[PDB]
Amino acid sequence: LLNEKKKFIRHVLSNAPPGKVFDLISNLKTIFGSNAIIQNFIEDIISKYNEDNYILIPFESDEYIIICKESKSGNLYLHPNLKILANVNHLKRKVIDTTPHPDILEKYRVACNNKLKEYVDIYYKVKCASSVYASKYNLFLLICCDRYYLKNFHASSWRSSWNVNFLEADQEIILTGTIDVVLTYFEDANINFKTRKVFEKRVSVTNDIENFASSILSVIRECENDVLYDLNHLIANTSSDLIKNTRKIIPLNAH
Amino acid sequence: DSLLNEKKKFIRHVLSNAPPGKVFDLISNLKTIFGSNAIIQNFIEDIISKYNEDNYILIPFESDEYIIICKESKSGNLYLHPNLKILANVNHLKRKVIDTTPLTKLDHPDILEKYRVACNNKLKEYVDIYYKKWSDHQTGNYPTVNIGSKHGLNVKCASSVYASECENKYNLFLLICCDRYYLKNFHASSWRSSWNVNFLEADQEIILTGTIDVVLTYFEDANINFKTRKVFEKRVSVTNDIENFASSILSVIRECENDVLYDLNHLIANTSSDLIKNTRKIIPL
Ligand SMILES: [Br-]
Ligand SMILES: [Br-]
Ligand SMILES: [Br-]
Ligand SMILES: [Br-]
Ligand SMILES: [Br-]
Ligand SMILES: [Br-]
Ligand SMILES: [Br-]
Ligand SMILES: [Br-]
Ligand SMILES: [Br-]
Ligand SMILES: [Br-]
Ligand SMILES: [Br-]
Ligand SMILES: [Br-]
Ligand SMILES: [Br-]
Ligand SMILES: [Br-]
Ligand SMILES: [Br-]
Ligand SMILES: [Br-]
Ligand SMILES: [Br-]
Ligand SMILES: [Br-]
Ligand SMILES: [Br-]
Ligand SMILES: [Br-]
Ligand SMILES: [Br-]
Ligand SMILES: [Br-]
Ligand SMILES: [Br-]
Ligand SMILES: [Br-]
Ligand SMILES: [Br-]
Repeated sequence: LLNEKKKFIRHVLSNAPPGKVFDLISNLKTIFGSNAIIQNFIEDIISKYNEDNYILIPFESDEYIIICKESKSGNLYLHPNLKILANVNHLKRKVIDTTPHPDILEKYRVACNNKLKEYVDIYYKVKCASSVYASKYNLFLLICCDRYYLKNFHASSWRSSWNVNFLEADQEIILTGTIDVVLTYFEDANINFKTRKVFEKRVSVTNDIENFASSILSVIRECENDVLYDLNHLIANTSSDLIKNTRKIIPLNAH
Repeated sequence: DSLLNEKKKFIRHVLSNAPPGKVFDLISNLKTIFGSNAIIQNFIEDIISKYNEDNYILIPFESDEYIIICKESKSGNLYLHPNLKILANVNHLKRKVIDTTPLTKLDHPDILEKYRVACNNKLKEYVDIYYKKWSDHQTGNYPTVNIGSKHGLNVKCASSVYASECENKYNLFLLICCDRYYLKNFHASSWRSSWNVNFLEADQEIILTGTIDVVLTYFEDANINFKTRKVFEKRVSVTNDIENFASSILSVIRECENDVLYDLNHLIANTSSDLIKNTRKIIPL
């Protein structure tokens, strides 16, 4: 019976629109606070969702932690610009503690980071994070942006994830990307959808560190204007079907 | 206790935010979890009855009749059907009639009832003349045969007029309802058109206030809750002739419903660039 309480908590999270998810969980623990069996079930479920979806967790003023597979370290999460691993609570979405590998990779990682921030800063400027992660050996660039119409009403989530792995170390590179976008209508929060665009582009670079970053950042800017074009024709298409189905509601014969 | 109030806050929040088409499923899941608790069974019943009243829900009555649930029909804990002269006891979770208490009929109706009867007849005629019938919900230029079981619409329509008397001032509430179903039981839309006039017999001018609510609730196989509303407030010239009074009110309703048709037929999709961030993806010209 206590087992049946678990399956429906999942269903509660399944279809709910994104802007509303935070609220419900907050109360779900308070609802089931004495049941440690479903409390551990909840801690498990939220960490996955939060990791699956690149949740932004704010730290101090003007920083963000990105919760995902790629930043996970043990059960903590890496912020590469600072040299810090963070312990977080997934339910509340806040940081609760902080405790701080080729030498050359780091400065390729950095240069991508700095031109990444410059790009987001001019054109994205609402929650907006950008970070570059480095790891048989590739670099990961990431822009996250959550827009709200007002207060807590979700307008969009933009997740743009880019990985490049090097055999040809200095002359030609492979850059793969995924842009995941979630949008909810202000007119109706039950009208919402997710779309995903994949890219696999080859880029020319030199032994120059920053041209390596600038060339990659030139590709992202263009791939992102591309997805955007697709999206604005998907919105208008949907909006237009909404109008068409709404006019079918009029019960009068149509003159 | 503290939890009882937090369980309520949660039940309220989920039923508040749920689109109409998920409410029933949502309630059922709430009962399995909290079903032994008669306080929250009753809390849920209260919340749903008010919800039902807020949405001019239709409950089928006998063959081909409907009770309409809303403030204006409320009588005690019952609901009036003004033409049959029946108070209906309803189950709000089940959306069914569970008892009826007939009113004693009057050999002679007083004058208010004569206004109500006249407004009732013109309201029904109006729907008859101007609302789509079966061949008009057809997806064709012309009325043809509907092909296959699944293909087609089920449409449920109801209208009613209610009368009350507040300190010798009269009041009439006129109401039209249509609900469209895809397949047979997927609720697609509601149309709710509601009209009040508060007036004296001697008045030659009345104020007719109205509200027209259009809600799309099925869209690309999802339950949604896309609402459009237009409110109206019209001065109408009338006389002591009761039937002409009904015709004048009905002429304004005819025009206001035409005005919404025009509005809906001139909505377009916004093609601004900031669409993702744009509060208005649907706009008029
Ligand atoms: Br939202
Ligand atoms: Br950042
Ligand atoms: Br954006
Ligand atoms: Br909404
Ligand atoms: Br209709
Ligand atoms: Br409450
Ligand atoms: Br309970
Ligand atoms: Br019955
Ligand atoms: Br009556
Ligand atoms: Br009636
Ligand atoms: Br029941
Ligand atoms: Br009866
Ligand atoms: Br009577
Ligand atoms: Br008449
Ligand atoms: Br009826
Ligand atoms: Br009718
Ligand atoms: Br549809
Ligand atoms: Br759905
Ligand atoms: Br309004
Ligand atoms: Br008006
Ligand atoms: Br108007
Ligand atoms: Br007169
Ligand atoms: Br008369
Ligand atoms: Br008019
Ligand atoms: Br028109």
